[PDB]
Amino acid sequence: NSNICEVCNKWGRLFCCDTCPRSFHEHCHIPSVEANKNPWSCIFCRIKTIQERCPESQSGHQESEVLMRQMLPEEQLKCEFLLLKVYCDSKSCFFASEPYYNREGSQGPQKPMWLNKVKTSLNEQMYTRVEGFVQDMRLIFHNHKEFYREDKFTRLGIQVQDIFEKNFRNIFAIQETS
Ligand SMILES: [Zn+2]
Ligand SMILES: [Zn+2]
Ligand SMILES: [Zn+2]
Repeated sequence: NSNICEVCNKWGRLFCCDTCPRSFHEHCHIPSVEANKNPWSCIFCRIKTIQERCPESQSGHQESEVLMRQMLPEEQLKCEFLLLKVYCDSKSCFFASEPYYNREGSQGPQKPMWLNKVKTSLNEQMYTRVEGFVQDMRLIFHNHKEFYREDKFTRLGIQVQDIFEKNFRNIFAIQETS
């Protein structure tokens, strides 16, 4: 197995996947690395299994149909994985914890949102459809773009949204278009 966390790229107290060489800090993995379970298979492995059991799941889908899906176990897992792929980018640090807003010429968003809040919401089974998770994720970046206006820091929102959207299209097998 790797000697660094797959998500934050640091060493430390690492839990190793039994079916692939990745490793994780306990609370870097999503869901948090399970107490017992021998063998243990990481979320990467669990997602690859879904695909392998239903190869047709990789055919193109319309975003509108994906969003309306209820959060059954496989969709819960897919949203957990997509959230983890965003934490995998170091620029996620800016969006992880609860933000505050005091900038001359701007007013804070009406509905603040952040990664750790989305993480808690998934853990608590608060989303009933894929749409709820996706709307909170996109709200993170939209709030950022609106608040930072012409400051060049707006770009961090565009960058991390791009990581979210590429991973959304991959994980939920969105039909490719120009
Ligand atoms: Zn880590
Ligand atoms: Zn694995
Ligand atoms: Zn099948």
